[PDB]
Amino acid sequence: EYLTKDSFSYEVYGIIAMQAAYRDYDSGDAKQDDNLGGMQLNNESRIGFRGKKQFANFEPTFIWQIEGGYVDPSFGGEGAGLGERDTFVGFESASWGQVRLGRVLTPMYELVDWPASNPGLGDVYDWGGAIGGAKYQDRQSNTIRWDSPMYADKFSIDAAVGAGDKAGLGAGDDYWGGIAAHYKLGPLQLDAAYEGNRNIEAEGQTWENNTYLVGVQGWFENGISFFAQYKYMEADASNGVNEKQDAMSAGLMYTTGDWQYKLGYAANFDLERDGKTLSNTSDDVVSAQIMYFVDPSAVLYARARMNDFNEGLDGLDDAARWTSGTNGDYNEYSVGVEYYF
Amino acid sequence: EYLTKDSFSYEVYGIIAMQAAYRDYDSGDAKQDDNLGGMQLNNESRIGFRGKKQFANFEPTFIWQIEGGYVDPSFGGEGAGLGERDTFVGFESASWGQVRLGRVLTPMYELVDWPASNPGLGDVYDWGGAIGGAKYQDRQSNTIRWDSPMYADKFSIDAAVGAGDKAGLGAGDDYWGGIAAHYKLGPLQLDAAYEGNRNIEAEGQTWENNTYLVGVQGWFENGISFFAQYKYMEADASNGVNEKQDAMSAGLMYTTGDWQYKLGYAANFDLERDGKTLSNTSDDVVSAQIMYFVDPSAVLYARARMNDFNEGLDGLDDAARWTSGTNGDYNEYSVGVEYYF
Amino acid sequence: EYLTKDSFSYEVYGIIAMQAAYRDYDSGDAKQDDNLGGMQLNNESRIGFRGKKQFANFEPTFIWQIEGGYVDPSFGGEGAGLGERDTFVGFESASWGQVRLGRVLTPMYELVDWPASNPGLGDVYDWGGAIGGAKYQDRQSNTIRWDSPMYADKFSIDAAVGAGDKAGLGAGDDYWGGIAAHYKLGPLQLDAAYEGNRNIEAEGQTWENNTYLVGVQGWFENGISFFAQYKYMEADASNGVNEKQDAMSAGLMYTTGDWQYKLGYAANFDLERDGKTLSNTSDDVVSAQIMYFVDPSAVLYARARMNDFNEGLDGLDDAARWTSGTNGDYNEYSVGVEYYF
Repeated sequence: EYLTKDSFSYEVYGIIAMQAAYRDYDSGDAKQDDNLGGMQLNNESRIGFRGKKQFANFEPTFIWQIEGGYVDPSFGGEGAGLGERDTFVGFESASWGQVRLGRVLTPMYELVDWPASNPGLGDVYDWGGAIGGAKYQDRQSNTIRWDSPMYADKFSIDAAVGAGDKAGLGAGDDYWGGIAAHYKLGPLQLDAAYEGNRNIEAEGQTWENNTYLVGVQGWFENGISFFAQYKYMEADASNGVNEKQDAMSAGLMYTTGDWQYKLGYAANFDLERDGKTLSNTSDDVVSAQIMYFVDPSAVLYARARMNDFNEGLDGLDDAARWTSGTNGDYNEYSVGVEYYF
Repeated sequence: EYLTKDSFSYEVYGIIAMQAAYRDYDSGDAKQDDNLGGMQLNNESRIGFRGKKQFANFEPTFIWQIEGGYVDPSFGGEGAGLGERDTFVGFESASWGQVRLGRVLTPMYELVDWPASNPGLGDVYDWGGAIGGAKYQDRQSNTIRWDSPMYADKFSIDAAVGAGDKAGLGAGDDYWGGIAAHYKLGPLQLDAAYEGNRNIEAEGQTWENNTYLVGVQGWFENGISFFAQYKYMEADASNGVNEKQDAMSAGLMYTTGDWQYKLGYAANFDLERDGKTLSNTSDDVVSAQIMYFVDPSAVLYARARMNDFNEGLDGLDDAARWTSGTNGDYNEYSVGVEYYF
Repeated sequence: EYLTKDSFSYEVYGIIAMQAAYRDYDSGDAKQDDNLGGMQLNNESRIGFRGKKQFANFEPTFIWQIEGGYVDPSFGGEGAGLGERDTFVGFESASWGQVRLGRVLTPMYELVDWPASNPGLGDVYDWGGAIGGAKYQDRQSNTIRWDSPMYADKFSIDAAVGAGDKAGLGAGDDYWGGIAAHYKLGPLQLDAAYEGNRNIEAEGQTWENNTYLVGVQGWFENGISFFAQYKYMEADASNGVNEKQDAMSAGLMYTTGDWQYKLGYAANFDLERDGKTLSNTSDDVVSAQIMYFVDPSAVLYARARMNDFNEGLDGLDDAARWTSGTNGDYNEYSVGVEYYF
């Protein structure tokens, strides 16, 4: 009558995550600075569910997972639903790897975010950017996504296509596709990825976007580790207009006993529209962090960082293009905790 | 202190369900056709919770359940909450069956939807219809519902009443009740059901609605199976106006080893307002489907279907009445998967 | 190979709760009376998750929990998310007690609500009130909160500070802090609590608020129990204006075998603005209830009550201040059930 792991058809998994996070804004509205600014909590804890199933008439193993969103972020109300995060189904054989339908990370985004949005670099390197149309999607519903196996312990591919933000609501024909690749090499790992976005409606124009990324990551027998990337973003409006913007992000780490120190930098460079540059569309961030390996399963950290954002641009409709900078330059000290089970 | 089934006071249950689904619209706006049209995923996976409890001072066994909504449907955003689907409490004795309070299916709806909205027929036979007021509720909050036992292996009753869509928000005095019945007979099963809806506010008129259904269902020793129904809908405005509309839905099936083939048809007939018919308020759908019994616990399927919808009508306020047809005629090929645990 | 309690890193806990609840409104719009009025179900069931963790490098035990909102209340739509209720992380040592970051009850609110909003008294004693600004927060995101241990079996402190309703969305600089205290004494328990609220934006003024509470609670060897409180609320606008309002709430109980009878009363008194009283800003409620201890884990109850609310006031902008009375005087009979696991 007792239970085993085999009694259940699902696993609960969770990621408990809290960050007390103080911000000092410097947008040059003294008022706006206090709203945005100050301390908040940022609970990005969440729960999920997943399981396998060996169907009796299909050798590829069935897989499914349903992850809840963040329960009470900062700048946010409480509560969140099941499947705001990685929710999907799929299959897996050892020979061809796996494929997932639904709501996953794009293969481009998985690198933009990790390792290269950590820590605090997201504002600039993730959704920061001044480019038109859509540089890439991130987590996206309506996606199919192949993850190849590790070919001869070195080479891996992340391939995916899916529907757009609008089209998954039947309010557009926006689509996209993307591919990434990863080459393990001694202590290195080479990352390259791509993602084209088509029929994007924005500023009263249709946009095709293309984004390319190269980067590298190292882990060394002595405790030094690092990551670095260059991202390039093109885009083209249906009225002829071209835009270009490139960025980067870099991270240096020292690890020692139960500790890890981390400096990160990232930046988008001035933006080009039709050969002419747009002065002060630069963004950058510097960041620093101490982290403590408080349990095999958890970490504490303390963190400071500084965003200096762009001084703004119009989109193609003669009206301000929203950027991770429209709220304004801010800095931010935070302590936090994270627990995996 | 190992665990058993008896260690827990709840059960997690899930229904994992994914459907890649391509649509070709033919509304005669070329633009509108692309938005709506195209492929989308349709994750209707969800999770729930439920348990019994034998209260020491009450012989009837306590029952409760909380089912999450669909996590990332088509034409929809991601995420969903606990108790968007069948959420309730109740009790049960073998002599009188069970009763449930909260959010359940109406006894009418349980038949409209099953078997007779499957497969793809829902657009027409479920929420499709041109009639005024409210034909029936479906899943409804604020409901009490009795499910009688199987009297002498043949006769069963589904009985229920509850509050309206408005009244459960304290913005109305809408109410309703409904009853169904089921008679098992050799290889057949006779279904009849009813549902009256009162004080419904709509088109600046209060409406009383009455809807009646008869149908049948057969399973044969040789692998043929089928279902058929006629649904009749009356409604009456508080300004005198009458409306009538009838429908039907039929399903033929062949099953064989691990396979099941399925043709379905359904249709609402032109609508009558005060004796005069409204030409082209007809809707129909034809649908076909192969399904494969991929595990005791799961099925794969492939499916095609064609909706031809009504060409539109006004409500009693001289302004378009919304119908499952306002977006327009479309067809749709889909593959999907479904897993129960 | 089997599982134990120690196999999991989380616990599922739930509170299943249903209340059929009929209301007869008497606002003197005959229409309004029916909308609001009538029966509804009130499912306040919900689910949560929580767990401890003994980090290898930190003696204080890690604690976390994530509680879902109410699944289908009355006057409400269905569904709710994970972490609409008490969601947090924290730590605990026996010497200093515990601390929690996130979304918790304020230390003031925990007493306002319990024991002194039960049963039905909430309308008047919880969010009822006519005072300006914000008397107190209740459940609040972005809060840190210390719960001291029980010092020498008598003395306990609940201390907390957090951000405002706006500021947790970066749309304000509202903050607050609060402290309660509890002295066990023979069969009594003395409660006192406090909560100041700062920079509250409302009626085109900034408000500082201060709210003070004293109360008492008794349990007697013979089956009688009771509670009582007096709550005092000051507030001060940034345009000079002062307001004052005091309230109370009292509860008498007899318990016997498996039964408990309960009379409750509560009331807010007329409100003072700048020394002058606002006639008929009084609110009160009387309530009665029988409850049956149907299982170690659950209760049934039946309940009647009567709210007589204020006849209305303006805020400082010459426009109606919302109160738990704007909808109007109502009474209400209800039966319900509650199950803990």
